[PDB]
Amino acid sequence: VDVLLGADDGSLAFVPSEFSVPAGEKIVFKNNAGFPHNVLFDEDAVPSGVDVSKISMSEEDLLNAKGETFEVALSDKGEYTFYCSPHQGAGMVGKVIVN
Ligand SMILES: [Cu+2]
Repeated sequence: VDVLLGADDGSLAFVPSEFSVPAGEKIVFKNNAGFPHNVLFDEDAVPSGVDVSKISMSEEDLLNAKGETFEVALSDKGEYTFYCSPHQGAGMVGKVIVN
């Protein structure tokens, strides 16, 4: 499934902000507008047994150009919160439900 980083109108949103995916489907975060963005998972809001380090960009690593991607596949079922490091305080956070 593709998730845009930044709305076309410059909003600091993942698009979609919430969605479900079957376990193991590739999620393609696609840099879109209103850079820089990156994608990390919140160690306090993922299913028990998930290691966010394996599924998160390094916080120091930013996507500054349209069409860069960050790709991840989530095998454990449950709710995960992801966020953009530079924009976390501006509400650029999302939820994926893996089913
Ligand atoms: Cu961002």
